[PDB]
Amino acid sequence: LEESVEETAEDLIGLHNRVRLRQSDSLKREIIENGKFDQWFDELFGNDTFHLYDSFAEAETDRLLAKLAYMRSGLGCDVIILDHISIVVSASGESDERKMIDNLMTKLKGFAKSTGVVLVVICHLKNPDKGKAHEEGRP
Amino acid sequence: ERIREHLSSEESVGLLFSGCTGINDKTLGARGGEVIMVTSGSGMGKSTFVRQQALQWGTAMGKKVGLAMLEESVEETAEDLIGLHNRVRLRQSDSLKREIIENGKFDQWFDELFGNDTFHLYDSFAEAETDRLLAKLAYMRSGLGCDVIILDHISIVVSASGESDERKMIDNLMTKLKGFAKSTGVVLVVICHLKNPDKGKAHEEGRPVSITDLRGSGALRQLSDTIIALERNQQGDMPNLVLVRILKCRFTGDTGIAGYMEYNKETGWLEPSSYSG
Amino acid sequence: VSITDLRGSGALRQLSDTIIALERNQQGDMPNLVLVRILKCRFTGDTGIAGYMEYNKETGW
Amino acid sequence: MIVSAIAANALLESVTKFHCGVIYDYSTAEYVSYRPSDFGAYLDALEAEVARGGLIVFHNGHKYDVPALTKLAKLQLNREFHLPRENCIDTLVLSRLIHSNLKDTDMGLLRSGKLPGKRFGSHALEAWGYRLGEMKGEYKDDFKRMLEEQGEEYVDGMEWWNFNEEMMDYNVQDVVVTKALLEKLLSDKHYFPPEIDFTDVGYTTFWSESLEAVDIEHRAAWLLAKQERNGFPFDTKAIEELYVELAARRSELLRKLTETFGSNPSSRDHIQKKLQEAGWVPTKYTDKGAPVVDDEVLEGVRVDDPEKQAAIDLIKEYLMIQKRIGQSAEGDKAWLRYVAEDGKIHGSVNPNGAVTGRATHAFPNLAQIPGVRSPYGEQCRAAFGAEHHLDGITGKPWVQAGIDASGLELRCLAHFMARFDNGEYAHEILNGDIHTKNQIAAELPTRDNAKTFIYGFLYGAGDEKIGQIVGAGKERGKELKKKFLENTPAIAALRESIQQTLVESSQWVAGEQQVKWKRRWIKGLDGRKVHVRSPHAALNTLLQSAGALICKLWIIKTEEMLVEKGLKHGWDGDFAYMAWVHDEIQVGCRTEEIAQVVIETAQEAMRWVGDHWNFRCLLDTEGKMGPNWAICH
Repeated sequence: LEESVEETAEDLIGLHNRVRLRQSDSLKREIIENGKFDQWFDELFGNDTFHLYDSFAEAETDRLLAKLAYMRSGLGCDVIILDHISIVVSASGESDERKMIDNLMTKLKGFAKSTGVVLVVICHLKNPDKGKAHEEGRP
Repeated sequence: ERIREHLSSEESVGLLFSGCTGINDKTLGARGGEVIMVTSGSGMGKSTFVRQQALQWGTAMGKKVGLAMLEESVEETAEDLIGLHNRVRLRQSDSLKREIIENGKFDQWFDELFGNDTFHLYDSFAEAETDRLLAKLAYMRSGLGCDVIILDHISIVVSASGESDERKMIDNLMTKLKGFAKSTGVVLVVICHLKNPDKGKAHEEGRPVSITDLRGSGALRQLSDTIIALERNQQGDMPNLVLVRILKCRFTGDTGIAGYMEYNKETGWLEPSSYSG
Repeated sequence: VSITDLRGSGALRQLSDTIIALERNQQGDMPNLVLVRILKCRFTGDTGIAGYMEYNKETGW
Repeated sequence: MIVSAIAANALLESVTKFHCGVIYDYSTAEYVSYRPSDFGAYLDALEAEVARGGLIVFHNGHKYDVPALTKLAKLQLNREFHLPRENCIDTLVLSRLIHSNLKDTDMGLLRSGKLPGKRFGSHALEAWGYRLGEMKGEYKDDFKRMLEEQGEEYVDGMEWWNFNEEMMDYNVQDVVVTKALLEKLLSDKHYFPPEIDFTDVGYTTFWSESLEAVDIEHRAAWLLAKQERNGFPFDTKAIEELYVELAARRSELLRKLTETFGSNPSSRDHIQKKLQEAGWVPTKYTDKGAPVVDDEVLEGVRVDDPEKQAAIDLIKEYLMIQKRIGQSAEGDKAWLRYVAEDGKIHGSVNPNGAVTGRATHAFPNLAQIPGVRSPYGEQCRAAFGAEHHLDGITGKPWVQAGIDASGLELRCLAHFMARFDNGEYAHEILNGDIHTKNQIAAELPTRDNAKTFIYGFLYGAGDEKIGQIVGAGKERGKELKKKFLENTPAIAALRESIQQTLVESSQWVAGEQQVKWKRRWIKGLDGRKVHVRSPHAALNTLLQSAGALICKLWIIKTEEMLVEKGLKHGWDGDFAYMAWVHDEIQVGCRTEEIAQVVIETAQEAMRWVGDHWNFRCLLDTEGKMGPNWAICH
């Protein structure tokens, strides 16, 4: 929910070939002027194993759970990856999103188990402002 | 299908941050889809810095820049841009305004700048409701075909008034603003403002601005990919000296201090300086 | 005080181009110290802290 | 981190015995002296600093101290002593990096009388001692005069023959100057931040928390020292096989050039006295009165006397014959005098004595060998190749791989002007025929005229010289340059940002441009201070700095990847660096298969550098395989 599917694949493409395709404008330029995309691409995504979400334009809760279910069921995916779960965008008017995440977490947990998919989700951390914080150590 | 299409034609809208190298060294600029967050102490060069890039991008490398100045009329922004292009403080001179008009030098500079038909702006001021800007902000990108959209000052929300704390309005707006950027592929540079700390010397006299001191639980620290911050002690020996600090870069991940710059009181530009504290 | 804390029902915070604000800790050890804060300037839009100053209590200003 | 300097019997070429050495440790804050019977413990003390993860400070260490202690430990103690590059610092290298200029600053030190005129601008240890005020005397002079007050005479280079307590005392003296110079270099808050004692830290923190230029220069100096020790194989017979074909031609021409002119075709005070009698009126003179007699005017000298006119080309050949002889067979250079007993020439190289970039080569200058397009250069270039030694053991013909940077100069311009045209000009390089675009942009008749224009215009040629390209004067020059700026706006705006980066305002006052300098140094690609320059031109400084710093990192990454691929560096291995020239390198390779790997690796290495500094233009290389240098370029 925070990068274009071409960029996420770009990372996957570079990561697969043990390279930093993103940080390098030269390597991007390299593989283009010879059609080397097709070489690495068919090598990687050619197994039709990778499926992603494209929109950016506000993913509502049951306009995300619906789509996450579409993979699991329609595409037959075994693992679902949800990056950044502080992007709620739903039922704005209920003060404090501390409740929104709870409502969301239960439904996300529900879908995952009732279908048997593997659900890996990334959340962030409260900034402690109580000592040396995260970026400088701190367990 | 989209990746081949994207990667072959991709950024291609990766632009070029001018005024000071080092920002480019740590961020490589902005992408078609990213959202640049520019901030500093109140009235320390937030408006001035972004205004140079919009000018720079829309002149030398013929890009179509869209402007949304909600705190100043479209006439004032043009006045600055015209003066900035010709390296002059066109505002800061009642003589210079009188000068270029009577000798017919205004039309000269005007055609030189806006002639390429690149710079486009929004007129409203009337609070500008959230979906009364985003709709039109999309109209530029789409109808007029702009590559970069500039939104100055993002505390003028004013939308669906009746809900406690505008802490959600800034978040709700940021999400819709961030979304719009990638689904169209436009570089979106936005300016925000900081809370007043009152826990020591505040911003305008020094004080490094971290990621927590802005809004703490900010959504703008999450949606926005790259965050540019300016710091300057206008009460020190070097008020014109401004420090550029990268607070975030989803693209590279290389954060820290980029470089320094100097406010030329003659040209109103941010010329690169020589400094190492 | 915040820009919202300004008086009235809300015309002076809107109908005012330039808004100059002075701050002075007239109790404690600072008092005579006066801080100048620009709260608004539609003519320029450049706000913030200008500088400091005060003409000693001997002769006014 | 420990600081040291050593004393041997002679140079690295024929060093035999280790005399003394002093190690100052900052953690103990006390010096330690070592004697001939303590060489073993000296090597252990250095290894101990390596075991802890620290650093060892030498002056001229990358070039002398470190490789000599490897050689001395092999013949005296018969032990494998090898200092890793990462745990080594060379104050000499940092001095040339931080104090690349000195020209200015040394003037006042000269006016002060605190610096010997023989030690002006020298980066030698003793030369810096007078700069910092730590020169109580020199071992060479306290020896010469003390040999007088004893008896025996002096031999040019005998003070290092035998160990004496005065050398041990002046060995400490060289360390405290090394220490003070080291601290003088660490006190420059543009290469080293204002953090803490950069001696207290380990090598891992040292290289990365320091400015990047510090790391490159020590990797470059370490790499180039290996190339000198590798040397460039030399075919003595072949160059000797050139001298008669030149000397006989010299002698035969001299005879003919004395029948045409009775009672030396080599001096300017000669032909001026002679040629101004055959009816030649000098057009262009010099700033001392004497007329110009270079290759240019001689081609156009017209005299009515048919014999005199035809004799001009005989003088032209004579001077050129003298030039080849004067480069290949003269005194105190000539290559033939520098041939070591291993059949190789070990040409020295100064990492970067040229503020901007590109090292300097001498004894002999391996970078001025006549090209294959110049007369007799085909034979000269053929005399330099890895084929002169067919493997140090297996008898296998060593093949040479020559890789150059494809149009690096113009690509450096595209990157710095990519700040104003959004990769436009950079794409014109990739699209090809950039000289065709510049020709269309500047409106030139031929493509060759565009090639000599783009370099001349970029490098500060006057409007006459630009006009003289198509056969004109300053008239066509101004309009040729003004047209090019209008059709290529990015270049003109580029020369604006530069002119407004080092100037505030300029003004002429009775002969001197009084620039109100904003900065007397342009930042390079690694962050170093790059000279000061002075007038309006500067773009040339920027471009040559970029390319050479590109090549410096390029040749380092190439060797690093070749080592990382398993290829051992050396004549007993798979490859050996022989010469680094501007943007091209000549690498010896044991087999054709290895030579192909070198070419591919050099191309692959060019990408890390291009990626590291985020170059907006594509950097590429081209390799050529063959026996010698006349083939690889």
